[PDB]
Amino acid sequence: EMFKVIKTGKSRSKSWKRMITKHTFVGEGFTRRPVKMERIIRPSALRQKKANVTHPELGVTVFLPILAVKKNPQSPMYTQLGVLTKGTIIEVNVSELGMVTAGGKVVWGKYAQVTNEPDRDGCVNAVLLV
Amino acid sequence: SYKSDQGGKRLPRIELVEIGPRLDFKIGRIHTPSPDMVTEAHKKPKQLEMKTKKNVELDIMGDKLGRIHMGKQDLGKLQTRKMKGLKSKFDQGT
Amino acid sequence: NLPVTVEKPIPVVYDLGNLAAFDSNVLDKNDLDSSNARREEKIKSLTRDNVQLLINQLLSLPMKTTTESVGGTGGQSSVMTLLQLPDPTTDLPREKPLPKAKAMTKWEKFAAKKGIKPKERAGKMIYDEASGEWVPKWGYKGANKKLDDQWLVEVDDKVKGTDNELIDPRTLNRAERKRLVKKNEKQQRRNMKN
Amino acid sequence: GTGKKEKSRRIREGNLRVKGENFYRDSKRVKFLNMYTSGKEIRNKKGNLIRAASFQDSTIPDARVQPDRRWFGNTRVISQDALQHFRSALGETQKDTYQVLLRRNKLPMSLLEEKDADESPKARILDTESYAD
Amino acid sequence: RIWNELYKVIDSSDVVIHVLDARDPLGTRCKSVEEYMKKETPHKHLIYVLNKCDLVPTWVAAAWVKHLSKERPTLAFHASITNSFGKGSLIQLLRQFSQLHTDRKQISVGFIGYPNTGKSSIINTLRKKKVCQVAPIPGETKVWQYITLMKRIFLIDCPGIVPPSSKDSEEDILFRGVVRVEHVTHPEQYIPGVLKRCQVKHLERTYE
Ligand SMILES: Nc1nc2c(ncn2[C@@H]2O[C@H](COP(=O)(O)OP(=O)(O)O)[C@@H](O)[C@H]2O)c(=O)[nH]1
Ligand SMILES: [K+]
Ligand SMILES: [Mg+2]
Repeated sequence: EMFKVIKTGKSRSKSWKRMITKHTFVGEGFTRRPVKMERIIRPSALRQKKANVTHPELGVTVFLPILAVKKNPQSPMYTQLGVLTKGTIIEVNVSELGMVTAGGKVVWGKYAQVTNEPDRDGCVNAVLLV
Repeated sequence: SYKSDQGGKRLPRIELVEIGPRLDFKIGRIHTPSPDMVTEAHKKPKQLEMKTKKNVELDIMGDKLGRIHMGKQDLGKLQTRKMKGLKSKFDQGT
Repeated sequence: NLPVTVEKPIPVVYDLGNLAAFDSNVLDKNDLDSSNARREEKIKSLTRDNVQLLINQLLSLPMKTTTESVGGTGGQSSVMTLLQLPDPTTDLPREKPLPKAKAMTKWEKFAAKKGIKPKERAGKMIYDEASGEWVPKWGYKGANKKLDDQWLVEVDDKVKGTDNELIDPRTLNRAERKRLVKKNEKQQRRNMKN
Repeated sequence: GTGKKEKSRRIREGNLRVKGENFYRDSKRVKFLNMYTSGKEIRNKKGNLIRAASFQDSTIPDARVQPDRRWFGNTRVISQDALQHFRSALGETQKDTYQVLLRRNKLPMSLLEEKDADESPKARILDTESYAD
Repeated sequence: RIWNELYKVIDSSDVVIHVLDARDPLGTRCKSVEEYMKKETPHKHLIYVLNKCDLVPTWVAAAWVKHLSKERPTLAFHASITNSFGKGSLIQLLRQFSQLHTDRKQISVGFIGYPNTGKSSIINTLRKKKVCQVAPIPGETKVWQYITLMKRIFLIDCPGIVPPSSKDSEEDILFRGVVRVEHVTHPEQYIPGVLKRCQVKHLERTYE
């Protein structure tokens, strides 16, 4: 389900390239690998940068940028590929929520859990882990 | 320390008061280390400092930057295309 | 209102990391000999001049200020202003040589040859499916020792035909576990000898 | 030529070696170049799957997230001194045309991009007076 | 199709070379793509190559290099397999980029710009071989093409792009060498633009 076989060659005889069918977070400074050595394909339309995060406190939802993918429960391979499916733990930028630690430090990064299927509804929904 | 009234409020006048002990050492005997032992004792780790890389800098905002160098572009060694409309031999109305 | 500016024919050099000042000027033994009554005053005056120059440099150093309150980690409070000392210039011998690198072990060389990347070490908890609990995979109350406390074990048919038929399977597993651990210790000792 | 044999070549320069490893390719090279012919499934006479195609295994994983107090902590914090430093520095940067950005630092840019503006936005009139009024 | 190819080459390129015509560089600039690169992909390095520098006087090329260098690193160029100018400068600049990205095992340099500005010609010049098809007719390059320059440096040929604008007229598009003249309806109405853009003595010397 996760991968789609991509056939190559004039008569479609080769089948080594794989395309990820789910939504991904590729991180900052992403450059595509050269096409001759590109086995894993993560197309640009399925790449996400921001998520709708709901805070259990005060019951508000904000559109926050994605910092990292922490844990995809399906596999650490999907974690390192950045696959965003239901239940994935992500790191989110919480700067606009105005959180302060007990020591006076400003919180600007926390964890959230993805609660929907972005391949089905076209967006990332997550609940903040507090 | 005291107010100096001549170096402002930022530079005071210093004075000293002896505490002790006052000692007078006469140099009796010496036992110097070997040069290889000296080098071994003065080896620095270098594991903790960032390595120096050419044309790579870290700016005030924390961005890693690289500098490139164009070199000299001497346009006097380029021959422009000798187009027909630049030739006085095809002059009209003369 | 005595001055704070000290004149010297040869400039004093400074090591502000170690808070030291070195002056290499001409010192006359007539005024520093034990037969002189002004030797202590002479030494005090020269030390006073050198300390004055050192203090001028230290107060010319850049300063760090903070805004955090007291009671937190850090040791610098908002009302305090500290000096930023540069790295020490004077080179002094160390008390011990630098830690040499550990040589690559047999396992590490095998992993380099066979392309084995080191594991993630996410945690030590595993899900035991027959129950509904997250339990440690090793250690105190670890899941590697559940067979010793298991209420009932079926005796494997391969144990028939041997003299080990009558022994407790839990005892056999404990002996196998200890054998593996001692073998791991022996391998570590061998890597240490190499 | 006995010196052109594989055994003799190895001694000049046991279970770990792979097929195709020769004078021109080592093991890592062999597996990287076999990537181009890798991705097919294997079936026998009766049609049972000896081996699935790469990245095409159909076993359903048991996808769980364990309870852990690391999920509920802060991951990035920034001090007030660091905020003041970066807020002052953003503005004193002078771009050179011959410097290129190799890597961007990770910062709370919404906190840092705060500029004094001469004018305020217009007020919202729909709060005091609706369309129906 | 063309814009899909362009975004593919940008996504694959560590370095992007914008090829400009030395006769009308501001006319051949793609400002929108420069903006998009500076906004969405700031880690990709964008430079100017001013091609066809043999078609303008020496001081015109020098002044254009000076004014474009205030914005981006600019290199004057004359593309030719046998008799070129700037080949060594461009190659050593790409070597510097590779040494900066020594962490990557290889880098890719994508060539973008207007049609017929000479992107395939520059690639052929760097290779010293006709590896990319060259023609004065627009749309000669239809898909991207990988060319290995060195083991660590790849070059990506791209089809030409024309960013849409409202101020630019069909006359301006035509005089930028973008359209096929054989498919335009009445070219006599565009001839006065030729008379406006060309010197009279130069025209009368060209056509006797
Ligand atoms: N005079 C001159 N003509 C050039 C130069 N570079 C390219 N050309 C010509 O311009 C035309 C278009 O070249 P091409 O490489 O196909 O441009 P592309 O569409 O950007 O790939 C060709 O006929 C080239 O011969 C140059 O430096 N000087
Ligand atoms: K062309
Ligand atoms: Mg072309």
